[PDB]
Amino acid sequence: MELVLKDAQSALTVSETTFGRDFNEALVHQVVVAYAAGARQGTRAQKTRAEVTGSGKKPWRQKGTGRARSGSIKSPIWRSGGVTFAARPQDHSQKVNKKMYRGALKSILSELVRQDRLIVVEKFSVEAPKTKLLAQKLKDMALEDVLIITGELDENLFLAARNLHKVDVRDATGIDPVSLIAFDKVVMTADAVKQVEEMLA
Amino acid sequence: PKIKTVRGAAKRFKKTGKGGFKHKHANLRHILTKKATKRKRHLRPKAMVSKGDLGLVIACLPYA
Amino acid sequence: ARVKRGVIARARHKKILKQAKGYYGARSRVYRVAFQAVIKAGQYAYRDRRQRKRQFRQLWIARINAAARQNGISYSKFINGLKKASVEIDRKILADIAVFDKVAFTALVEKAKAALA
Amino acid sequence: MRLNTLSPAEGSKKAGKRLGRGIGSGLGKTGGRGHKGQKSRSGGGVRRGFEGGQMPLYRRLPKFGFTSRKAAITAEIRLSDLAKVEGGVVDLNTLKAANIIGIQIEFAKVILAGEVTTPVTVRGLRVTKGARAAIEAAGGKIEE
RNA sequence: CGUGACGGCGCGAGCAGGUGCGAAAGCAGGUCAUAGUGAUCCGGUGGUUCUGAAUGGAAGGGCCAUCGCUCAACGGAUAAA
RNA sequence: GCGGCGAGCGAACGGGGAGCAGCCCAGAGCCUGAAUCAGUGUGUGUGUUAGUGGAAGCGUCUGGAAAGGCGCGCGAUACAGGGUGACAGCCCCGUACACAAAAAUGCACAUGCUGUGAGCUCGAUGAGUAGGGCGGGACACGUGGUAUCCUGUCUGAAUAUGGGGGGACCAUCCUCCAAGGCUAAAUACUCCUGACUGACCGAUAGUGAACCAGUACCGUGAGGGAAAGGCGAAAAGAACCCCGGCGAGGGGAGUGAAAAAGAACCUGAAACCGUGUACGUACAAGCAGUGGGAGCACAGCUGUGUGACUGCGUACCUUUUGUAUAAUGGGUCAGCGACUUAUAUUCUGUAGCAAGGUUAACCGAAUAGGGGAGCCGAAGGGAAACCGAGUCUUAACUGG
Ligand SMILES: [K+]
Ligand SMILES: [K+]
Ligand SMILES: [K+]
Ligand SMILES: [K+]
Ligand SMILES: [K+]
Ligand SMILES: [K+]
Ligand SMILES: [K+]
Ligand SMILES: [K+]
Ligand SMILES: [K+]
Ligand SMILES: [K+]
Ligand SMILES: [K+]
Ligand SMILES: [K+]
Ligand SMILES: [K+]
Ligand SMILES: [K+]
Ligand SMILES: [K+]
Ligand SMILES: [K+]
Ligand SMILES: [K+]
Ligand SMILES: [K+]
Ligand SMILES: [K+]
Ligand SMILES: [Mg+2]
Ligand SMILES: [Mg+2]
Ligand SMILES: [Mg+2]
Ligand SMILES: [Mg+2]
Ligand SMILES: [Mg+2]
Ligand SMILES: [Mg+2]
Ligand SMILES: [Mg+2]
Ligand SMILES: [Mg+2]
Ligand SMILES: [Mg+2]
Ligand SMILES: [Mg+2]
Ligand SMILES: [Mg+2]
Ligand SMILES: [Mg+2]
Ligand SMILES: [Mg+2]
Ligand SMILES: [Mg+2]
Ligand SMILES: [Mg+2]
Ligand SMILES: [Mg+2]
Ligand SMILES: [Mg+2]
Ligand SMILES: [Mg+2]
Ligand SMILES: [Mg+2]
Ligand SMILES: [Mg+2]
Ligand SMILES: [Mg+2]
Ligand SMILES: [Mg+2]
Ligand SMILES: [Mg+2]
Ligand SMILES: [Mg+2]
Ligand SMILES: [Mg+2]
Ligand SMILES: [Mg+2]
Ligand SMILES: [Mg+2]
Ligand SMILES: [Mg+2]
Ligand SMILES: [Mg+2]
Ligand SMILES: [Mg+2]
Ligand SMILES: [Mg+2]
Ligand SMILES: [Mg+2]
Ligand SMILES: [Mg+2]
Ligand SMILES: [Mg+2]
Ligand SMILES: [Mg+2]
Ligand SMILES: [Mg+2]
Ligand SMILES: [Mg+2]
Ligand SMILES: [Mg+2]
Ligand SMILES: [Mg+2]
Ligand SMILES: [Mg+2]
Ligand SMILES: [Mg+2]
Ligand SMILES: [Mg+2]
Ligand SMILES: [Mg+2]
Ligand SMILES: [Mg+2]
Ligand SMILES: [Mg+2]
Ligand SMILES: [Mg+2]
Ligand SMILES: [Mg+2]
Ligand SMILES: [Mg+2]
Ligand SMILES: [Mg+2]
Ligand SMILES: [Mg+2]
Ligand SMILES: [Mg+2]
Ligand SMILES: [Mg+2]
Repeated sequence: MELVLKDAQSALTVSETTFGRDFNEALVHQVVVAYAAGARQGTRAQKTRAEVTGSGKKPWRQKGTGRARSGSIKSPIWRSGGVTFAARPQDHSQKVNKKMYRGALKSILSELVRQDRLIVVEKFSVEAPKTKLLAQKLKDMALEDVLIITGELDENLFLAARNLHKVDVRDATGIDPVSLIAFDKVVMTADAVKQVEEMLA
Repeated sequence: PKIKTVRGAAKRFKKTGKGGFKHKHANLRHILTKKATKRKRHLRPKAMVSKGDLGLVIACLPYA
Repeated sequence: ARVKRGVIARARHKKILKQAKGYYGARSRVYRVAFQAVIKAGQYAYRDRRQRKRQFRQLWIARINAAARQNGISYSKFINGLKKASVEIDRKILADIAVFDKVAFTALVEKAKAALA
Repeated sequence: MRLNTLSPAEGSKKAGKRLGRGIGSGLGKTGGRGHKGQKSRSGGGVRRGFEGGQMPLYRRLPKFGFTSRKAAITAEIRLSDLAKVEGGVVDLNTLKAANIIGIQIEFAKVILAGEVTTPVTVRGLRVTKGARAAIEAAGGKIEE
């Protein structure tokens, strides 16, 4: 399989199993959903009837008063009472099998190629850490909302992209499934392509 | 937490190849003189747990 | 994710109370009572779609009887005569003619009498 | 392929039962518990093996047997495991190094299960009659 | 094969070994049949090509035979009301 | 394994990780002040306790007001966040980034001063103790065949040619050296301080307490314990006039985008209570509706309102063999109020891989990658030794 470079006007040979496989939507959906579950903090609580502040005194005697029977001022039936099934902090993360994570990545990258959203370049860099330079470079290549995957994290490039909210810059080892789907285009350097190929076997 | 085995059940049932359970017959501990040899001989080999009882045994033996 | 019930609860109660307009007292004002009244009105309406077909046939038959006896024949003999004459007009139409076209109804009675003779 | 165009496989996400939410749901009021009795109560139900008070099955039957400590340190080896060791000599140590038997196994027996197609030397293990035939027929040998 | 929710209980030709009676064909795995009974646990006694916590033994355990309950509220809550 | 062998209780060996560190007295001689820690001064760094600078926007439309629409520009290592008369990268405060300490103080070095002793040699090697009898307790281990540990009571060794342990006990072998002591790190927690975050709450929720709340109030006392948030962008919080008791309250005027935003103040639901209009209703018997239906009013034959007269018709929930039941529960409205969460296990669906599948802690800056310690599966039979596509039974199976 040949990926056509855009800045050098050549070709690059990649594995068909990484970049030319079918889209497994059911597999990609599970991995994307697990990624968002992994981002949850899960920090909350309410108070059960045991934790509401108050005394254990029976509000009134069992029989004779003509009122419904009461046992605790903290009953969840009562205003100011406990929460019946009060929440505790939770860990929402899911397990993803190693082979399912990698399988989903290969499905996503292959679909990016079919939809013409993967752009391979020989080099992508800026001379100075200036946002204005990267904005001009992206305007020249008709890009606006783009994920940029480099082999080595150029320090000038990373700084130049910080204040551009539609633009992200990563190294090949830091790609994630949600980012590959979320950006309009994905720009990879030839060097990053090899690293991703080797990473996904 | 982990389910706890009913330890008394583990001492009386063993799981067989297709997933049933073998057990030892009752009535062969004592009061043996008045029992016929034929009756005692047929109580010596192990037997399988019947269909109605499998649900009770499986509940007691989650790690069998 | 706490969910407050007010907006949805208000819409449900209002939907029932709107169906209870015209009812007496708490039946048009108070949700607990209006709900029971709306259900009972629905039960009656189901029952009375069936009753309506009975009551109207009963009315048509009574009017055919009166018009037939004005022409000298009972309802039961009139219906038998029409059936022997192969006339398939139904009671809704026979009752309509009995009121609005007494001359045509007389002609039907004569047809029934001839088939019986 | 966007974050708002991905769908799960059909049949993979069945909705959970929600008891006690009205007539139309089919689980309103009693929530599938029936009427009254111990099993309808919060926290209700009898323990495992309870039969109502009749001597239960796991107590009217007798205990039998004993548990052998030697069985816990004995293992069985398949013929298909013989090619998995490193070096063509199969013994207790090389089986442990290849993760075929546990670290505390002291006795192992090779049985006729699967196939061996390469010559191997088995040393210090017991071998069944059928496995010895298959090993030697494949060009190997057994050393006591 | 019968009969039981189950635990169980019952009837059984025939096979191996060894036996009694009969000249022999044969009959005999108690009694004309259907009541005469008590699960499990815990232990006792004898046997045993099983086990034996470094090793050889041993103790203890297993297996086979057998013993101890008007647990009679007789499927037997406790050793003890 | 323990266990009225019931309910239940529940290891270790061994393996993978985090972290890692060893020393002294029971004593003399030599050699000496040598290691090492503690203290106290002094330096150098590095924090903490105030702070400094910090980019870039105008025109026009709607509007009470522009940050919004439309047009054309500009900054960005700064598009974190907050404010400003509606939603602001460029109005304001910040933010990225770059700097700052007279004085006090933390830390890590360095270097003084004080104490401490380092090394070699030769010795020494913790007695009312170990062990035992009796009674208890602790060990996963309930006295059991019960090792081991602690000791209230009564006793009582050997002491290196010696002693402890290896789960009753003995022999053999192996291993260790009690009856003196010190020791960082990996571990536990948060009254308190700073920063940041949330598929956490948003005034009956969230702290009991968003508000002068552990208050008011209750109790002899210990103690118990509330309710109660929102005018507007800005008070511009209504000069003056009128009725009234120099009232309360109101009507004007004025402010304001708005005063049914006027302080009993955003929105302003429902129960409940009124005024006005249309139709019905004083000869008529009951769950009050429903089916039929005249007349009247209204708006454009129809739509809306009303409903004379007439067929049928004993609420709901619960509990029950069965309820109009004179059985239960509800005065009404609004708000809240009940199958959850964690872990283990089995079955179904679905996805991955497949005779294999998958990692845990942990490492890692990493939702990657590493980590296969393990767990499940590909073999069973037998109480077990053991045998193994067979095995058990039995002296042996025609067998089972
Ligand atoms: K409440
Ligand atoms: K960015
Ligand atoms: K059910
Ligand atoms: K041992
Ligand atoms: K009884
Ligand atoms: K702003
Ligand atoms: K003991
Ligand atoms: K309180
Ligand atoms: K409160
Ligand atoms: K207003
Ligand atoms: K009001
Ligand atoms: K009526
Ligand atoms: K009720
Ligand atoms: K009742
Ligand atoms: K009753
Ligand atoms: K009553
Ligand atoms: K499950
Ligand atoms: K599955
Ligand atoms: K067989
Ligand atoms: Mg009390
Ligand atoms: Mg609360
Ligand atoms: Mg991983
Ligand atoms: Mg016995
Ligand atoms: Mg909310
Ligand atoms: Mg409702
Ligand atoms: Mg009302
Ligand atoms: Mg109303
Ligand atoms: Mg149902
Ligand atoms: Mg029931
Ligand atoms: Mg009920
Ligand atoms: Mg019942
Ligand atoms: Mg309860
Ligand atoms: Mg392993
Ligand atoms: Mg006789
Ligand atoms: Mg007899
Ligand atoms: Mg006992
Ligand atoms: Mg024995
Ligand atoms: Mg031994
Ligand atoms: Mg009984
Ligand atoms: Mg500035
Ligand atoms: Mg503008
Ligand atoms: Mg506004
Ligand atoms: Mg010593
Ligand atoms: Mg000792
Ligand atoms: Mg002692
Ligand atoms: Mg002792
Ligand atoms: Mg003692
Ligand atoms: Mg002593
Ligand atoms: Mg010992
Ligand atoms: Mg031993
Ligand atoms: Mg509150
Ligand atoms: Mg509110
Ligand atoms: Mg007081
Ligand atoms: Mg005034
Ligand atoms: Mg407002
Ligand atoms: Mg208001
Ligand atoms: Mg109102
Ligand atoms: Mg009269
Ligand atoms: Mg009248
Ligand atoms: Mg009346
Ligand atoms: Mg009636
Ligand atoms: Mg009754
Ligand atoms: Mg009735
Ligand atoms: Mg009654
Ligand atoms: Mg009544
Ligand atoms: Mg009633
Ligand atoms: Mg009730
Ligand atoms: Mg009652
Ligand atoms: Mg009652
Ligand atoms: Mg009542
Ligand atoms: Mg096996």
